[PDB]
Amino acid sequence: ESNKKFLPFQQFGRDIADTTDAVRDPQTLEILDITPCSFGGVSVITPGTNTSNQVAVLYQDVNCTEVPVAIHADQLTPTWRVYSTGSNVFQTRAGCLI
Amino acid sequence: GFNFSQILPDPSKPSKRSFIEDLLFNKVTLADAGFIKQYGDCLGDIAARDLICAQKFNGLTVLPPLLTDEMIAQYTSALLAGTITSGWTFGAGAALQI
Ligand SMILES: *[C@@H]1O[C@H](CO)[C@@H](O[C@@H]2O[C@H](CO)[C@@H](O)[C@H](O)[C@H]2NC(C)=O)[C@H](O)[C@H]1NC(C)=O
Ligand SMILES: *[C@@H]1O[C@H](CO)[C@@H](O)[C@H](O)[C@H]1NC(C)=O
Ligand SMILES: *[C@@H]1O[C@H](CO)[C@@H](O)[C@H](O)[C@H]1NC(C)=O
Repeated sequence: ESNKKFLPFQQFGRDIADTTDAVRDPQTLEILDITPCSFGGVSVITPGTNTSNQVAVLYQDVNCTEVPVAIHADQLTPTWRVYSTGSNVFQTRAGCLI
Repeated sequence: GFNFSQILPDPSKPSKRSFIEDLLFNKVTLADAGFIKQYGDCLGDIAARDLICAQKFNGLTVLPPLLTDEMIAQYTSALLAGTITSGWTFGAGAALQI
């Protein structure tokens, strides 16, 4: 929900990249705000395949109160189901580390 | 009789910054911020019409540095506390006092 005061002739609202970030609902004349659902980058920490095949995974600039429903946890293999939620979870300023 | 108090660190702050260093920090204002963990922000709020949210919503991120601002201050304190008590000798071997 928004605080935007639409004039009666306007339907949508745009921003600096020309994408709609506010709309008027066509049944109850109220103004909603649009925001994309969360994304980011994924990088893998490895000690080299010579030493081991055990890796760690860093999710950039998020919290891990929001990770396991973002990544396809139950939709994918069990092998991505250890690196989505486990007992080794640390929160850093570069995102949180699993 | 030499007084290095304004360039050596003081313990009262929560950092190792001297009196000239935080004078230097409060003069470089930013055209855009870096990371304030603005990813819980920009979702669902109405004050999302700054620069950084519109950048971040199009794939454009900012990665954090490896050394923080509290490690660089420890480096420049260790460089400055060796010049005073050793002179030119600590950068050629072992610190010999004089
Ligand atoms: C080195 O210079 C500083 C700054 O002039 C001196 O710090 C002052 O110390 C007196 C104590 O008599 C205080 O009343 C002032 O408020 C201090 N000034 C500041 C800016 O904090 C310091 O005393 C000098 N060092 C020596 C050994 O005299
Ligand atoms: C039909 O549209 C009007 C427009 O104001 C709205 O008030 C009303 O609730 C709508 N009725 C429905 C969706 O059954
Ligand atoms: C995300 O993590 C940071 C650091 O732990 C915390 O300050 C912030 O409140 C978290 N966001 C939540 C809990 O929505």
